[PDB]
This record gives sequence, C-alpha cells and structure tokens, in this order.
Amino acid sequence: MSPTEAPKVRVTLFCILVGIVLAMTAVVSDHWAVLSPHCEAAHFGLWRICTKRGEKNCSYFSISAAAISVFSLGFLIMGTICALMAFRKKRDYLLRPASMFYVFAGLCLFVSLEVMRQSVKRMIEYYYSWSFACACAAFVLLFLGGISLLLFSLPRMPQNPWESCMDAE
Amino acid sequence: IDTFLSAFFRLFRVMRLIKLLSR
Repeated sequence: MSPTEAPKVRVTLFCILVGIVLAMTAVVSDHWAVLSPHCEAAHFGLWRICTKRGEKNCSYFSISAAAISVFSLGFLIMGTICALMAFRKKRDYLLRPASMFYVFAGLCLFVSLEVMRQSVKRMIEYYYSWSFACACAAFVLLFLGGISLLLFSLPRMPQNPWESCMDAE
Repeated sequence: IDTFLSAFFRLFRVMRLIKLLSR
C-alpha cells in the first residue's frame, strides 16, 4: 500500500500512460522518413509506404519490424494488465512485472526504430520532422518510466547493518 | 524470426552469472 498510492509512483504511472497511448498512435502515423529525389518527397511506414508530389495511395512493399512492433504492443498490454491488477486487493508486488514488461516494450520499440533507421539509411538525405522524434520520445518515456517504477517497487537498499530486504514491511 | 526471413539483446544472457553472486 505504501508504494502504491505514493505520488512518486503516480507520476511514473501517468508518464507510462501517456507514453503507451502516444506509442499506440505512432504506429500508423508515418511522418518520419522523407526523401527528396531531386518534388517527390516520400513517406516510409511500418505498414504502408507512399510518395506524394490527387493520385495518392499508400500500401505495403522487412515484416520483422511489424512482428517486433506487435510484440512490443503485446508487452504493453501485459504490463497494463499487471499494473491494473496491482491496485486492487492490495497486490503491492505486482508492480514489478509491470515495470519489466514496460521496459521490454520500450526496448522492442527501440530495436524496431533502429531497423527502420537502417532501412531509411539504405535508401539523397532523409529528414526527421514529426514521427521519429515521437517514437524516440515514446521509447525514452517507456524505458525511464519502467526503470523508475521498478526502482520504486523494490523496497530500499538496506543502508543499515540490521536492515535487510524481505522484511515485514 | 531473423532466420525465418538487435545486437544488444545478446547481452542479457551474459548477465546470467550476475545472479551467481547470490551465494
């Protein structure tokens, strides 16, 4: 109960919530990879890819990016399930696996954006304006929030000769 | 999944002997 309603974990939970919602929105927003051939700037996305100058249409073409993205979102769902179950019936310990899942979702998103950076580098020079900063911010938010939630969930480092972990609260 | 069709995840199995200290 003590590390459940404290503000130090409430703020990290809020950060995780905004990060997860913006990450879920950022999987469809393909506004990060633009390439100028040299009036034919392109748009590269996980699912559908298109180039625009009327005649505009986006469709697929490296599906490992999609697979790791769905794995990351499944991790986010499991973390949210654990976090929700932690609050009710005083499950104070369930906040740790939620942190682990959030951290791993952030890492999976980081690897997905890394593979997409490799893809856009292998295609002129690109430019990140809207969605790459969004994905990097989502990764940073999820990673730091998961790490902080894990650190707050773990009780404390003893700092006393008699004090030890797994004490009676 | 790479074989079916990313480098730092191989470091997690190295940390397996950090838990060796528990004893």
